[PDB]
Amino acid sequence: DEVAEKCQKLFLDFLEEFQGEIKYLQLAEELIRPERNTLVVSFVDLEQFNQQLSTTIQEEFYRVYPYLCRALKTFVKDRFYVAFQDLPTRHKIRELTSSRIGLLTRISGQVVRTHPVHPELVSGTFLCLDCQTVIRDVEQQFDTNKSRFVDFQKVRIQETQAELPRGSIPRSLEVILRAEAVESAQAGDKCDFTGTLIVVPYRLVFLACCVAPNQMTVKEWEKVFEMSQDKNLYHNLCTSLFPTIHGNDEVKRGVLLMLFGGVPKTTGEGTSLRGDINVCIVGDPSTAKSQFLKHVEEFSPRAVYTSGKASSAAGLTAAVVRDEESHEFVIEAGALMLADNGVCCIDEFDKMDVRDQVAIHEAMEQQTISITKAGVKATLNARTSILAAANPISGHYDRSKSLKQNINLSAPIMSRFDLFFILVDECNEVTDYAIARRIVDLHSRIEESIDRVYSLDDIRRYLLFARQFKPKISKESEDFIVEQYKHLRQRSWRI
Amino acid sequence: EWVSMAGPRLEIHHRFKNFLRTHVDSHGHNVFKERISDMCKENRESLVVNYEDLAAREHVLAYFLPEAPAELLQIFDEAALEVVLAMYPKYDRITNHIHVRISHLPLVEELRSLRQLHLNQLIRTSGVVTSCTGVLPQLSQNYQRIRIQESPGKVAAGRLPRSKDAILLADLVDSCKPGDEIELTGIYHNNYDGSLNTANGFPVFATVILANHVAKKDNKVAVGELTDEDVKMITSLSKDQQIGEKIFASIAPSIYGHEDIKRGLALALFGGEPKNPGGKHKVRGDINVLLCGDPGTAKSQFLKYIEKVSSRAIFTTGQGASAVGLTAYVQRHPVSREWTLEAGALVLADRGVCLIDEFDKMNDQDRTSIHEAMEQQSISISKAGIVTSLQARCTVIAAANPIGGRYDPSLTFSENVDLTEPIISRFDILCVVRDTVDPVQDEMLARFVVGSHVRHHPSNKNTYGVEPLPQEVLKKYIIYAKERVHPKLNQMDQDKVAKMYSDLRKESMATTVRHIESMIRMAEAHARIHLRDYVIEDDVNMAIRVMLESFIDTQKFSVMRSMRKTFARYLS
Amino acid sequence: PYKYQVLAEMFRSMDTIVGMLHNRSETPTFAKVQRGVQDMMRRRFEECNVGQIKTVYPASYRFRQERSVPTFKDGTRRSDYQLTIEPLLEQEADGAAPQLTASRLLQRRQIFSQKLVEHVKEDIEPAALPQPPSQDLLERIRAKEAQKQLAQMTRCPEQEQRLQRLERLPELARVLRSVFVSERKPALSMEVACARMVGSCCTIMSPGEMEKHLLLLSELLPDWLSLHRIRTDTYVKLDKAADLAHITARLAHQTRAEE
Ligand SMILES: Nc1ncnc2c1ncn2[C@@H]1O[C@H](COP(=O)(O)OP(=O)(O)OP(O)(O)=S)[C@@H](O)[C@H]1O
Ligand SMILES: Nc1ncnc2c1ncn2[C@@H]1O[C@H](COP(=O)(O)OP(=O)(O)OP(O)(O)=S)[C@@H](O)[C@H]1O
Ligand SMILES: [Mg+2]
Ligand SMILES: [Mg+2]
Repeated sequence: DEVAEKCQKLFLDFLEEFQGEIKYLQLAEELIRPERNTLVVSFVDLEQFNQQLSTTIQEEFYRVYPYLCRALKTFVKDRFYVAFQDLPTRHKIRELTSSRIGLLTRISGQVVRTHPVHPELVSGTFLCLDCQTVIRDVEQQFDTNKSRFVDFQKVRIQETQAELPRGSIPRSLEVILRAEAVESAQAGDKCDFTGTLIVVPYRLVFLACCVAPNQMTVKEWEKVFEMSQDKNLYHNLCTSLFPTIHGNDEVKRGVLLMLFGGVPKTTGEGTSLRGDINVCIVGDPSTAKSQFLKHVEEFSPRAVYTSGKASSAAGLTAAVVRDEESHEFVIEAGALMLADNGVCCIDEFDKMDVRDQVAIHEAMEQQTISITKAGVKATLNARTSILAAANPISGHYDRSKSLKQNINLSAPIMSRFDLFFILVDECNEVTDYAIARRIVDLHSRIEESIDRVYSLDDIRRYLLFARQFKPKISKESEDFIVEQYKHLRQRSWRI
Repeated sequence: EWVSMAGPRLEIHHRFKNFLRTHVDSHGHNVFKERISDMCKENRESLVVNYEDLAAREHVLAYFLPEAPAELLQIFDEAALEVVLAMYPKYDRITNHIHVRISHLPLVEELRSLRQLHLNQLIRTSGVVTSCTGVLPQLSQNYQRIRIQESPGKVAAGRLPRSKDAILLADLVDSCKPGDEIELTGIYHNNYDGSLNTANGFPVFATVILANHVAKKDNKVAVGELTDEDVKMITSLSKDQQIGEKIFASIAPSIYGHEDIKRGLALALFGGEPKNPGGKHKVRGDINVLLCGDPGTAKSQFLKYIEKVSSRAIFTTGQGASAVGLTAYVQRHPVSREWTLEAGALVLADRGVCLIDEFDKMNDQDRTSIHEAMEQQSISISKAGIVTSLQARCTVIAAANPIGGRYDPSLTFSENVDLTEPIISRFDILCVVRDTVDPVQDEMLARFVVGSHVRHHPSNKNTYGVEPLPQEVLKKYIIYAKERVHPKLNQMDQDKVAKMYSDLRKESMATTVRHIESMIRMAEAHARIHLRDYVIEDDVNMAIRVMLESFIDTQKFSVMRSMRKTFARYLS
Repeated sequence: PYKYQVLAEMFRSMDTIVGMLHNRSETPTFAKVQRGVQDMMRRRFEECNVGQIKTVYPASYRFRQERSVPTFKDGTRRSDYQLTIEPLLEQEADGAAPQLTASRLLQRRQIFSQKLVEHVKEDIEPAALPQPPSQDLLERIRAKEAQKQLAQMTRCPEQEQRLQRLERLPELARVLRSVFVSERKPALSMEVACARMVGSCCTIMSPGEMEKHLLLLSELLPDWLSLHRIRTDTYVKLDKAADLAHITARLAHQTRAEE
């Protein structure tokens, strides 16, 4: 292939002339290190240096990759594998078709299963048993001492929830990792893999090379700065986050606070203190019990929604299922572990059986879930914030009975919610007028009846910027908290 | 390749013969002649040679052994065989082949650390045995195939335990049992398997270790690894008159108050001395602790701290623990399809500690299997035509919440907890924790909690009045006390305990032998705390005090006042 | 001396560990060397004694601070510096890679002992190891200022919005080019192109904003980028051979002019 040799020469040119310091000289020198055998090359540098080479590599990656490896070996020997990063285009798993075979693309998914590291024989030195002829450098079409082996890892990935179209089963894909890409991915993580779609006998498999998990523009940064100095920022955010909901602003403040969340702390004894907030809303019907769940689900991309009775114990935390091909037992993820570092919303929490809530118990407080079933022993992180919605017994708050008799929930469950709001409906003419006018205005004037102080994207950016700070507690705050807790505890839902 | 040369090969063989017939220990004794005489007396088929002495004497042999294991080991086996024939010509009649075993390899590697570079090299590894096959004959020999998983204590949280295959020949056959922690020195070879190649779609070699030496990982190795500075620090701590106070205060610094619970848990952790009087009945030397608590008392925090401290620890939850999961079960192997035993949580908890959370959620059917392991510390599995016995010497700490979420002081302890009487009887220490509204105690709790919160910020990163010990120092003290002390009860006044037990019978029928046994092993553990070869009666007094406190804590309010009045002599 | 004897013994242990790590193509880290020495001699190992060795015979090793050292599944972050040690060996004339043979080991321990004897003939200070890198009047003045600022902002807001968008046009344009590089197509619809750009842009934006930005690009720079109205849709065509640097310069000039 003449074009392959041209690509090799052009890659040598890029390695030898890219710059006032050549970025890749130190990387090539470190490639001499035995633990380092893959080179990471930015795609943007390749495309800016020249465009014909960039297009050729993006189009015939499988065709020229061994020539790229040969170029790397030649460049290093003058004084090994090639990895690429920062491809500007993201693609969906449902987009993977046969027309894209051999193209350098990066795919986003979630790792669900992992397999141990295996040696893969690349070039084998074969000894003939008839004439004792040694055949060296035999490539494999998919003497151990003199042959070459490369570390291998197999990964099974699943479609992301956001990209999943309604009513569709999330397809799974097999990913092959080699050399430094081995063991760089962990089960339950979301990753973008850069590589190609190869043809296995047929079968569809992705060969990957890399994994994925101050510089902001001036105007966005200045908008964030300006809105950070607002004196009425709290109320403005509360109003903008729920423009169509009338009253009940305490619930708005609570959900905003749990969106912000606290800081987790780990003691010297290794014990982890939960830095999250769990919220329970219980109320008579016709209130806004659900709408908050939908708003927080649509706003936060890391939100998961679920119903009460339709969810089983296995579906919430995790399940143990036997794998068909491996003839062993593996773990299928539940909703809680998929909602990691996010928010999980449960509707009609009362209808859930006690057998399910007792399973929730561990993830509620210890923030982790442990499984000891059928010879499978594991612990998994469940760092989630739970928002639960429910109604009182018989659907109506009966004032003829005590407050405790009006909630059919266990004592620890009542204890483990930070905020517990109870909503009571009353017949007032002014409230009726306000509710009716708001509803009819929304029904008639859909868009012109919305006044948002800040954009939803702006709120998201501000929240992302704010969540990384870790404030310190002052001594004045310390003794104020001490005295406030004194007064509060000196007076069902025990404190 | 260079070793395969005939000249150097033969010369090294004779040099190894001279090493066998010439080495002198520090005491002037030719050790290998005593070893070979012992082997001849025992009619064994293997010889054990220390790698350290060989490295000290012949550096070239120590360099060659990890690099060319199979050929050099075969040559050494031949040399040992001919040395035996020259020394004991008749020994050919009892054995035809003798194998050389290499022990104490300096390089120890983990199952996770196995790569391509270690292929066909002698490696030392550590782990726990999970399943084993039977003795299989070969048309060459004895065969054993075993499956080894990583030790659960060494495995970090959130990551599955990996498993490997191991092969034992002749003498090494049946030298280990499932659930036994062992270290191995063996060759990391690769095997050709076409099924893996077809499944994965590319050439894959299943790496299987051929072990040369097997050594069960008793705590003797841990004792050997101890630095003499650790021993001197432990001894200096032992002479302190307030060693007990600081030891108790060193547990759960982040939790305020609750002296009795930490006292009982430490006393159970140090453990008693298991005994086998006559080999007819076995008296357990283990303490089973039950913790019944009102919500909000940080029971899970105590369990987590115990999980972290213990060298060997397994954590289980109530809902996720089935009867099959906790115990070993029989399964058909997916490849070879012979019946195999997979160890449960308790089996892997042997010599370690097992924690049960929300024990009140246990199904009664799952509860039934527990009593056998609790009473006898051994499990007999009779399934699918296979009857086996496995060791279950473990210390069990169980947590529980009263029915209804609140402990009623007007009822008996049996009524408040949904557990049968035998289960409670198997437990040695019972601790109930209640919630009281005390303003001064509330102030203390709030102040301590906020102080701990301030201390342990990542940016920033007692009742007895004694300074807590460092965690590493406490762990080293625990290990040394577990592995050195064996107290003797030669100075106990039987009349006092007999009268106390008669009073206990009177006041229990007004409202057993295993209670006496629990108190005895409690006194033994308290003596072990002070590193005393003989038990002083102060240990007995403290054990009586804490046992009486635990007993009165389980009674109704209308009678505990009378019990305290009657037993004010001992509680004071 | 006894301290010098301990120094020589641990130097021998260090040399053995370094040779074992280096002969199998493995990078010698400080933690592995410390673990090996502690197992071999049952004694504490620390950087002060390494600095003492460097003071005694500095030619033994080269000490470096390095990153990107694979520590297996130990949970170690990448930003953690690691102190690596490289043995300093004379290159043989045979062309083979130098290896710490037992002869070289004996030579090194003999030279270390000779240096110790020379020091006696004359504690050792450790060498510096490479460290890792009225109220009414005020209210009326405020009201006057607010009225003046309101009169200032009576100018059409869109005048600044375009300016805002003018700062966003270049970068997005780059992405657009890559999009047409990726799709192997001469022209694309508004919907698919906007969806892909949003899915690849660094900023979360609405499809309508992308459409308005595309319209602004078409109106400012028609020669590069063309729009064709077909049936019920508008399609986008671009010239892929144009130099991006000159176009970026033109966009910067246009933004400056609009300022
Ligand atoms: N304050 C309010 N502002 C605007 N609409 C409201 C308000 N309160 C009630 N509504 C309307 O009433 C509906 C009832 O809200 P939902 O949360 O769906 O019902 P619910 O109270 O959760 O009862 P369940 O749990 O579904 S049986 C809302 O979807 C709104 O259309
Ligand atoms: N006495 C205490 N001193 C200090 N912190 C405490 C104390 N009691 C509770 N806490 C804190 O409360 C947190 C939650 O307590 P938990 O362990 O969940 O309560 P619990 O007693 O175990 O009852 P359950 O099992 O959760 S129903 C702990 O992680 C501690 O931080
Ligand atoms: Mg609802
Ligand atoms: Mg708890």
